[PDB]
Amino acid sequence: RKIIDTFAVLTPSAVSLDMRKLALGLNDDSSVGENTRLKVMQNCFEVS
Amino acid sequence: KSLSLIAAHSHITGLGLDENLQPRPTSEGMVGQLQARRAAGVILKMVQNGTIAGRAVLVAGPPSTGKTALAMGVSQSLGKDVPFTAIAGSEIFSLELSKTEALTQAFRKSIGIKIKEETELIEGEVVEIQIDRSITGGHKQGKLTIKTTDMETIYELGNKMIDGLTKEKVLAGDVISIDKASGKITKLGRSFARSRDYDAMGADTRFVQCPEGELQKRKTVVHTVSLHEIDVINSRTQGFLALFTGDTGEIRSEVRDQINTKVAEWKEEGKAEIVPGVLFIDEVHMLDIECFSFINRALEDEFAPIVMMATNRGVSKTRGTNYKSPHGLPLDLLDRSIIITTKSYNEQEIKTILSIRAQEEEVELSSDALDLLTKTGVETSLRYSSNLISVAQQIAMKRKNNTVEVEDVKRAYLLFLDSARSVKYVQENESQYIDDQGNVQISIAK
Amino acid sequence: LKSLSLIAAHSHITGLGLDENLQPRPTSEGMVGQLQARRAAGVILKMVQNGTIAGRAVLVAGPPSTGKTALAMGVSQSLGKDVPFTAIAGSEIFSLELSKTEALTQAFRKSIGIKIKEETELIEGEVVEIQIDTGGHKQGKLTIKTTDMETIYELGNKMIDGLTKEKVLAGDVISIDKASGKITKLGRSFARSRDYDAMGADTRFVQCPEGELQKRKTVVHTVSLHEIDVINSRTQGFLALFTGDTGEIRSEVRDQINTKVAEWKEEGKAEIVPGVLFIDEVHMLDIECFSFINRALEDEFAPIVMMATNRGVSKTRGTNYKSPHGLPLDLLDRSIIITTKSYNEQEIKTILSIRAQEEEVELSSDALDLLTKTGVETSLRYSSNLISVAQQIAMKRKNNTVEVEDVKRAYLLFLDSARSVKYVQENESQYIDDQGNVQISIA
Amino acid sequence: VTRTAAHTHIKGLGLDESGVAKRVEGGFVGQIEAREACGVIVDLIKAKKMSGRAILLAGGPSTGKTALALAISQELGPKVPFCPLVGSELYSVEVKKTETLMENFRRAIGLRIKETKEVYEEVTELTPEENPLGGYGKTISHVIVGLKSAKGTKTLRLDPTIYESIQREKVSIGDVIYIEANTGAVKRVGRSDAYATEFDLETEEYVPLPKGEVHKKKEIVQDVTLHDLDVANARPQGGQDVISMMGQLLKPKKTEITEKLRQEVNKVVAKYIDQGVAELIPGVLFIDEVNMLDIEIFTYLNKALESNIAPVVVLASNRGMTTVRGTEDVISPHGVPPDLIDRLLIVRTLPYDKDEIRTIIERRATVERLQVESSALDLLATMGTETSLRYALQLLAPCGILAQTSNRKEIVVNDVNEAKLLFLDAKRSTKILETSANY
Amino acid sequence: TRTAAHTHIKGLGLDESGVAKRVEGGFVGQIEAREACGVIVDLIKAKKMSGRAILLAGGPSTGKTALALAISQELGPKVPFCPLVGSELYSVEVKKTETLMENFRRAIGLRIKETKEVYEGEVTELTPEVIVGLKSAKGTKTLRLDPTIYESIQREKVSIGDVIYIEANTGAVKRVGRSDAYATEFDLETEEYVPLPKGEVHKKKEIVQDVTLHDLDVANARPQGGQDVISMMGQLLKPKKTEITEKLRQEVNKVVAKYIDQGVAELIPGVLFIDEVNMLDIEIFTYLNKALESNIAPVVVLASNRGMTTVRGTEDVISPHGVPPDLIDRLLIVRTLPYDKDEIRTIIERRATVERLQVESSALDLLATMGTETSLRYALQLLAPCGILAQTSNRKEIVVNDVNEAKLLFLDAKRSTKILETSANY
Ligand SMILES: Nc1ncnc2c1ncn2[C@@H]1O[C@H](COP(=O)(O)OP(=O)(O)O)[C@@H](O)[C@H]1O
Ligand SMILES: Nc1ncnc2c1ncn2[C@@H]1O[C@H](COP(=O)(O)OP(=O)(O)O)[C@@H](O)[C@H]1O
Ligand SMILES: Nc1ncnc2c1ncn2[C@@H]1O[C@H](COP(=O)(O)OP(=O)(O)O)[C@@H](O)[C@H]1O
Ligand SMILES: Nc1ncnc2c1ncn2[C@@H]1O[C@H](COP(=O)(O)OP(=O)(O)O)[C@@H](O)[C@H]1O
Ligand SMILES: [Mg+2]
Ligand SMILES: [Mg+2]
Ligand SMILES: [Mg+2]
Ligand SMILES: [Mg+2]
Repeated sequence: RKIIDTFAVLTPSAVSLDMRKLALGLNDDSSVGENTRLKVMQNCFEVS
Repeated sequence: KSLSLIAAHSHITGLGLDENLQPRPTSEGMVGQLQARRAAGVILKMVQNGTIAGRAVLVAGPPSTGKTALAMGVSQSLGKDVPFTAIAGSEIFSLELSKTEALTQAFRKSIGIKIKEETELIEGEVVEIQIDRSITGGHKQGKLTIKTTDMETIYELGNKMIDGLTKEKVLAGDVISIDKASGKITKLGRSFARSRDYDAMGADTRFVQCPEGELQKRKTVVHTVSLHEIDVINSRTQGFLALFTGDTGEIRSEVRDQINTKVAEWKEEGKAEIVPGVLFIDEVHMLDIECFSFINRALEDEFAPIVMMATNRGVSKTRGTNYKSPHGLPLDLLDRSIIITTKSYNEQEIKTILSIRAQEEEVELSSDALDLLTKTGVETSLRYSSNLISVAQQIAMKRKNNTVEVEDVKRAYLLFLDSARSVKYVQENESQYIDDQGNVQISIAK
Repeated sequence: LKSLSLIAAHSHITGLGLDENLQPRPTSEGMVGQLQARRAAGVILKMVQNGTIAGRAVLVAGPPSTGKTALAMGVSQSLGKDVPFTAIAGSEIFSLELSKTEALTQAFRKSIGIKIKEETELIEGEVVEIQIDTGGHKQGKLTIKTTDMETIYELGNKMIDGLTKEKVLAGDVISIDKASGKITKLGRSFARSRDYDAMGADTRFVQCPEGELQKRKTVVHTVSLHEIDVINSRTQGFLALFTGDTGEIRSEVRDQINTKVAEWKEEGKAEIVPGVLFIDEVHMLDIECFSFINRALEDEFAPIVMMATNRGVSKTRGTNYKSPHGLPLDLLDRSIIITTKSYNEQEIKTILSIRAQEEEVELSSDALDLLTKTGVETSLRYSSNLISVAQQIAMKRKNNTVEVEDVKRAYLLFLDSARSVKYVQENESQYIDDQGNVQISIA
Repeated sequence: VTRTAAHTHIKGLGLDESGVAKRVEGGFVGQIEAREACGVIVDLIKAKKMSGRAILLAGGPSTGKTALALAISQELGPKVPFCPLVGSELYSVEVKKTETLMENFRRAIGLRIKETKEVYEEVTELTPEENPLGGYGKTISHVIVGLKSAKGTKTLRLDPTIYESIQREKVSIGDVIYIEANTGAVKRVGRSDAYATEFDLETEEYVPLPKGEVHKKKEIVQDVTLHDLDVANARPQGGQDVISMMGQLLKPKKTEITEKLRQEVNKVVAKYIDQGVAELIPGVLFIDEVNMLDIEIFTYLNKALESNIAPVVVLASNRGMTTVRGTEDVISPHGVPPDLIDRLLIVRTLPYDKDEIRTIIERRATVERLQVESSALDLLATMGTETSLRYALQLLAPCGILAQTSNRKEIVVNDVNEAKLLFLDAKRSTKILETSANY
Repeated sequence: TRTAAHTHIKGLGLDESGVAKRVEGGFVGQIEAREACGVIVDLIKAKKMSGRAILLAGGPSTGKTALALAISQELGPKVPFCPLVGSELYSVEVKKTETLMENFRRAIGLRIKETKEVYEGEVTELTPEVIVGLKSAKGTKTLRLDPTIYESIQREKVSIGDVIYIEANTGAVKRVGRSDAYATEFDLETEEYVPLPKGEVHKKKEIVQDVTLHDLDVANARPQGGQDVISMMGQLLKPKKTEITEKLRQEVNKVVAKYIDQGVAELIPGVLFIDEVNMLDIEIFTYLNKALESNIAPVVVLASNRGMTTVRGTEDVISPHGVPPDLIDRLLIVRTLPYDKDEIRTIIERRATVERLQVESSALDLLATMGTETSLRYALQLLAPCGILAQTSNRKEIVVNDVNEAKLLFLDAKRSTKILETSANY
């Protein structure tokens, strides 16, 4: 923790929104199956 | 839009030709080469016909003979609705797509299909968006008053489109280009009614686009896509990620076969439109024998877009083989294809091209500098003077006078060397720089 | 022809099953000659079947089309089943993700034979019909009604809440382990076939087994140890048995498995089964492969390899020097040689007739003798193709017999190699050299 | 809206039962011996009686090897499988090329399978309700579900799994389904038109009301090769948790097919054909530009031809006394080693003639729907006879372009000479490149 | 402090007419190279044209890379100089051409003004279904968490008494820590005590964080939301650089065009660098031959020097500087002359002054003699060793003994070669 805390200052420069939910498959609109989105967000809730 | 300030190749806009397929001596920048421009017009009529396939033509001859100018003129002269593939053959190698996969991707991208889809709309100022509860008798009493300038009308939501409006948080009064088979309602902003509202002072903050068309009308929307998008859709359930990032992943053959059948029957059913474009490639002498066999079979194939292939070098070594043949290509493909030779320029067309370059760069030249540039270019090459004009203009600013005078071109000539100057300078310094062995005699004395 | 197999160039030859005397016959199982070769092959096959001595080697030489691949296939057929045969060619070891050395090691690991036995226990016929007197499972005893014994089984903390596990209507045949095991459904009953019109994919109907319940069942498996290596390669290494992403198996797993098989053999739970290796045309292989095998073929588990090639004085791939047979002296020292001989007329005609029988093809005297002449001046394979093409001609000629007509039509319309070379040399004008020298011009 | 590329002018060999050819038929003119041999070979192929046959033909460029290949492919019909791919495609990246050659042999062999299936389909009514018979909470195992369809309604209950399938489809009372009873799952036709119009808008399709009686039954016949089965078995098809979605989102790569899978697929296909489900057909393999292959393939094929399931292959090399690509001293006719030619025979595909070439040009004019004059046709044919037919073939279309720009529908000597001037050939480039100061 | 052979150069020294002084800001002679560099500097300062490149040819220690650093430090901070060597273009997971275009896209600077806001406050409640009731110094507002960012909030162990720096536009959450208001919880509490942030929770600022073309390329190609769990999967599934194709290139061109036409943004060009193009193979030369024939390729400089040597990637292409003839014919040559005795004197003098070496007159002259006798670099590498030797041999100045000890200790290539022809073993 002491080796991971202080130096964490670097910030990646550019980010574009709506490019991660479009990649995981969880969203309000995707070509992948919709039978997982609820259980997938529950996993995200409680996946260590 | 299309941010590109200037280039040595941004000086031609649309080429120039006539209905007789005859060249224009000053055809919108590019000049001379009557055979080249007539052949360009012949190929233009060929591609407008859209009735032949598997044709390969070789732009032979010495380099600098307007070959890139010819390609650019053809590309800008054919017009829109026909995307091209103008990529040099050097970057065919990749760490994600094999040579066969890359060639197949190029070939399938060269041939396009337009698709007309009879999508719908519901346009009009939706002044209110009421979402009633899911009553048992009627599962959704959702009021929403879409009305254009022509009429006043109300509608009803079928318990599916409530979040379609507000997938992104928008309000009512938004022109909605709704699609029945989409589920993603697109809001165009704000809209107007034809009412004066209340009696006291008001009607403030209303200046937007008002709906103009009918409340509903069919739209046969046309979309143009290449085989790349369709194939990446076939390979993976999500295809936009690989279209953007670029990690398709060498899709398999039965996909291409089923797409072939599907496109054939779609054309037969009157739903799609075939657009058989033409592929452009460069540095064919550098191409390798496996690519030679690939194109050899492709030419004999029933589906093959026309080919614009050129070898700048003449009688050069054939890459991928142990033997050298004319054009860097063996006689098999050489006889299979057709040949158009290209010869060099005289000085006057260089002068005209440089004058066009100058007036494109909106610089007040003086004709003495132009004459010096013409002499320097004709002595060595066109590109020499094409850069000399710009550097002399820079020197013109550096001496605080707008006109490009003699001393600007003279300083440009003396400062930056020439190919003959460089070779003379290095052959007299055979023991001063790094050489074959790398022997550098830094020792000026002793 | 259990599988979709159609026909072989040598399908008549299935087994080097020499007689009890092992003295070769002028004709046997369709093969003719190879007398000393067949005797040595029988000796080698018996030595392999011994299953007590490892690290042997035999080399095969001679011009091709002499039944060498047929020889190996007949040896494999005479070895029977339960002995998987390593079908690997020379051009299969230069793989991308598998280096040649450990690829050969994997081939040997597949080549080994082993047997494994195991014993388990189950209960059969449990037509249960639970009925108890909510939750809690007060007085948790279940009726069990199979063909032999129909009683009530008492349960405990693990079953009174294990019967509420696998929630069923208790009108079906079920299995439980009397050795403290779980509950598994084997299907419903025929009375349950009619209750639902379209039974779900899970629901199948099987009769109550006609017998008792406590079944102590023994099972036997024949799985190569490399399969176990793939299984235990990762935490869940079951998907990789067929995909092929082994990944250059480390030697620590190899020696651990060797120790395990040794201790299980000493325990009697496992016993070995001999294996063979065979690759055709060993000459077109790297000198590194020969160097590796010359050491790896004397290990404790060293199945014999069926070396075979036909080249002459050439260079071992991976070197520069001239070598015997295109093979190193080290490999040409720790082995024994099998050689073939030029064909004679009698076996040529007999083999042609046997092939025609295998192809359901009738050959008369004139066609047989003419094709024997072709197969003696040329090789026999040309006549083996010509019998097929001539039978096609005949059945297009509204007859089944093959005679001078179809054979002569084939001879005119199919070219011999020597005359093909003569035609090439006399019409080189239309041909192309390395430098692309082609005379496209005609006039 | 048509495109003809050096073909579509050929539709068959044009033979008879007695091996009699036709001088001008099926887009083929001449080649009596080649047509006879091809007819005999295809007659042998149609019987499905053999496997692993091979043949090499010696034919120069433009002599008609590709035309013969296309004609023979069309002889067996669309249903007979074929996969003629370029000889330079063997050298792949993600899989060793011998494995690719095995994969192509697996693809080539064909088969015809079939299956009969039933299916039920809106929903008339609905009545949901077994006993736990123990400590279980309850036991739900039967629900009466309506089935409207069009021609008669037949409601029926089945295993509860069909009920959970009904909830999985999330279908209302006025919603039509399509439930194949073989699995008990749901295939969704969509919503219905009867209980529809509950609102003025609906993104979900109303969907036409199903037509016919509800207890639908049918049979399907599909011709599928084995490599599709292999690749389908290789990857997972279902799943609900993270592994399935990540694997499907993952991009599969070409791998090596194990021989144990070959044994398994042979066993299962034999079991299915023995029940009458599938019928057997062999395949056809063709490779062009074969002389560029290396000696290791040329010698592995020596044993690969002995494969008992390998279909008929056709071998095509155009060169002569050439060394196999990668051979220091293995020089052979057509770049194929003698130990390989000892397993097949030789055909001779020769170039064309004067009347033959002029008829070829005229027929290409016909398929290109352009009118050709006698003088221009004869000039094209003659200069093809001296140098090359393909020159005239590639000049036909631009000459038609010139004629159209001249507002005429025929080629005149002017058009052909203008195309000759504006478009050179190989021969004129054999004596012009040397005098080029700039390369 | 530390000095590594540079930082002595501090500009060309061009006057109002672009003419540099003789020895100013670390410079010696080479008026041709200085004048050509000044001309290129003026052309770049024009900021109108693009797609042109030059090479400067000179031997070792001729000031080529020195002039490159001079032009770099002359251009200034905002306009970037891109240094790259022929060994750099040999990448691992992507092809060399794509690497060259990545360098080209990141070369051009693009001043942009995008917007960021941050929610920062003390949490008051959380309502699972999401509420995060951030309480700042004067504001207490409750956002809604999307399920993904709700999970990220859950993993942040944030409870009553915690402040988080959760950005508004990116959305990622960075907890500030336990509230300083609840400092009376434990006299030795582990968590840091941070007070309630000033202003409203939804603090808004105007930022000038610019973007290079590669930056906004990786923004959508590989999204980097960061702290949220779904952002972790997004940056974990494809953490590397993917082969961006021309389609995304055109999409990016449209996006940057609309952003620059929004008005606040602007464009500035840049300079790229290549050293020793002689080692480059024919493939990259041929590809760049058709790549410079475009409208976007920015300015690059070449530094190479070879005689009649075969171009790498070929076997028969013999040309000066190891450059293929076509590239030479389409590229501008700048000449450099060998350094002279007086130039060597001044070079050693300045290199002693920067290294805080008060080398006296005769020592400087003798060092110049060695510089003129074997090589400039041989004399230059001895300034620090001779000073340290005199320091160990108790001499503030550098007597001839120190330089003789250096010349018998640290030999040059010529003396080692003289040794090498007389040896029983290599
Ligand atoms: N006829 C021409 N008219 C105008 N510009 C030309 C002409 N020929 C060449 N150029 C210029 O030269 C560049 C292309 O060089 P080019 O002569 O096509 O070389 P190559 O013939 O070897 O392809 C273009 O940027 C163009 O501006
Ligand atoms: N003794 C024999 N009896 C019957 N047929 C034989 C005999 N010897 C050879 N043949 C035939 O000759 C062919 C020999 O081919 P083979 O030697 O296996 O090829 P390779 O030399 O490539 O291994 C077989 O197809 C077989 O039908
Ligand atoms: N005998 C023939 N009759 C009609 N057309 C032919 C004949 N031979 C060749 N052609 C035509 O010539 C064109 C080129 O033939 P090509 O495939 O190059 O022959 P090859 O495969 O021998 O090189 C083909 O499109 C084909 O239609
Ligand atoms: N004009 C100059 N003024 C000061 N130092 C210079 C000058 N030219 C070269 N040098 C020094 O000589 C060394 C070599 O110069 P550099 O341009 O980096 O490489 P090269 O000249 O060998 O291509 C550098 O370390 C630099 O400090
Ligand atoms: Mg050019
Ligand atoms: Mg071909
Ligand atoms: Mg063999
Ligand atoms: Mg330098």
